[PDB]
Amino acid sequence: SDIVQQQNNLLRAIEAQQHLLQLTVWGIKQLQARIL
Amino acid sequence: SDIVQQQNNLLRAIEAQQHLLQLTVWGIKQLQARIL
Amino acid sequence: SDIVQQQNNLLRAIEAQQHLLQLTVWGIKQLQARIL
Amino acid sequence: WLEWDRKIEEYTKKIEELIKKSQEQQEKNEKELK
Amino acid sequence: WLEWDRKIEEYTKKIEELIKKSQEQQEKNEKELK
Amino acid sequence: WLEWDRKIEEYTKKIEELIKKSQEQQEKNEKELK
Repeated sequence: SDIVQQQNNLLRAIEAQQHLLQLTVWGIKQLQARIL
Repeated sequence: SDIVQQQNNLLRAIEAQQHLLQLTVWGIKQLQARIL
Repeated sequence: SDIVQQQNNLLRAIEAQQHLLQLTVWGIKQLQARIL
Repeated sequence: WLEWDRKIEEYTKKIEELIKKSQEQQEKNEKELK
Repeated sequence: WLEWDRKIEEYTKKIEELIKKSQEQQEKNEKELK
Repeated sequence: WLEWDRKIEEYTKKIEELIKKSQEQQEKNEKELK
């Protein structure tokens, strides 16, 4: 039960990382378009 | 087996995220080299 | 215990990925301030 | 950059699919310990 | 970009909390084994 | 940027090691249960 709990915690962390990744991807794309 | 299956899911998500992270590092370095 | 051990590695991977991600944020902010 | 753009799309779809898998598997696993 | 900056901060805060939660569970789980 | 480069490399190597360890653990666990 504690192990399944850890999996929930890790999945949530991964989901928040993916929101972060989408933001950094957006930002790089904005800058690339401007200078290339 | 179900917990081990979820471990595989989480690990694969982490691996896919690493590829994305590496791509963002490449993009930043390209933009940096380009301007300065 | 083997599931607990691997979950420690997954958490450590997520933590190190978050550090990487924060570094990319710094890179993007440097470039953004310059280019925009 | 052309290759970069393709890889970004590829891994973005991959992670979205894996997160969905993981969400479903998590539901199942939690219903099982209940 | 102003909105981008705020969202970066939001999700950075959220992940730091989730990581702390996970570290705490990990400590608990590793204690039970002993 | 020099120190940025150093830290990128540090964290990348650490992550790659952790992923490799985890993949080995994953394969072994699945085989055991099969």
